[PDB]
Amino acid sequence: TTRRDHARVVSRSLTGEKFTREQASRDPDNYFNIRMLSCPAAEMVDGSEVLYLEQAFWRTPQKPFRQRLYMVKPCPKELKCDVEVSSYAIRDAEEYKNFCDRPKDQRPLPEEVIGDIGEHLTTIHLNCCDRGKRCLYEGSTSPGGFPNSWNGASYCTSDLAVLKNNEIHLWDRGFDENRNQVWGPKEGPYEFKPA
Amino acid sequence: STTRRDHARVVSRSLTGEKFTREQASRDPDNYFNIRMLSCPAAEMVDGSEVLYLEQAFWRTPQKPFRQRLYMVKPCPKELKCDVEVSSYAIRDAEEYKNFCDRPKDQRPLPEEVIGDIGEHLTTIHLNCCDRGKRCLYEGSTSPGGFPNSWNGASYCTSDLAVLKNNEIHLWDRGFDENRNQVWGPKEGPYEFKPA
Repeated sequence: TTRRDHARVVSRSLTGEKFTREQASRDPDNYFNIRMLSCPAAEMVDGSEVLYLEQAFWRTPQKPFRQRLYMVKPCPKELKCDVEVSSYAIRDAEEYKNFCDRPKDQRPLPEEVIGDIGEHLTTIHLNCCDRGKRCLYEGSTSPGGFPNSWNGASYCTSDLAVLKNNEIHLWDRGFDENRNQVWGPKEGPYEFKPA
Repeated sequence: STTRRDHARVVSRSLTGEKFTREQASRDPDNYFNIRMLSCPAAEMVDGSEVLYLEQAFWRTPQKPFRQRLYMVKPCPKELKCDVEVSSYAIRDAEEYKNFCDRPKDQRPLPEEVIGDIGEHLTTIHLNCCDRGKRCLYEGSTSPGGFPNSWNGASYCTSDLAVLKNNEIHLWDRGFDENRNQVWGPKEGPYEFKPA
């Protein structure tokens, strides 16, 4: 097991169809039932896999409220992490709506997916969890950045936990210039489990 | 002989009070949730502006508002060619003002600190009197191009506000990315707030 083995498990864990329905019925005050549908979209020459990931309210699965292109690749050996997960905005999101259930001929091809990658939103450095912990891999967006690199604008924070049987715990939060949470769940991560 | 200040006080009175989208959510649960809106006068300014505190909460968690605003309702300046000007502002420390409208005036931030705790100017809407036979009393949008916003990958935000009779409020807040994909807010239409 090296970092590309880890990345392949992380990449497989992130794809598929998932629901937060167990968490939604457990705690309806704080969590909704969200459907996550993820599929591989392109392979980089470096070996990095580009996955399409989208999230929708369970009652409107063809109207996703979040659409992303994820890049999962093994961490460089000089970087002290196992797997790197990066999410990107999509230049036009509507050509990509429900990308996972449309045949390859009538959806963006691997040729175009590299060009449709928009602004970089998150980078998460995952590490193998300790012995006995429930997770397989866990990590967050870096608590710190380069000095004077924050432009004073909105910033998002993302925590990611990969568990057994392709269970994904995702906590995407957004903040304003005065550090007040504005979007994303307040209590904790959404727990996505295979249908 | 009804002035612009008259229309602003009409708009102000219809914005205050406790409101819910529960009929719209019961009608269309696929696309709309039951959201509680509680608004009350926050401060009255010397130029004649009315400052309202307005929060929005998921009906299951009314004590955890997901959106807290300070709304300024005033008549449009004479050069602008509109009836009422409504502008929304972020709040300095949102948790300071958490559920501000049920706390009595002694134990909530005073009008002086309220205008002092005003944050970044988010939206500005120019409402106009609707014609007879229309369902609104006042309606307006953010002028094209919207206003800057940075949430979820957005680059700007739009807001549509319609004041209906008997303090019914239609509010549509949306965020769009740089390439004009909607990135937050409802996609199908405005939230319909009816008084409790």
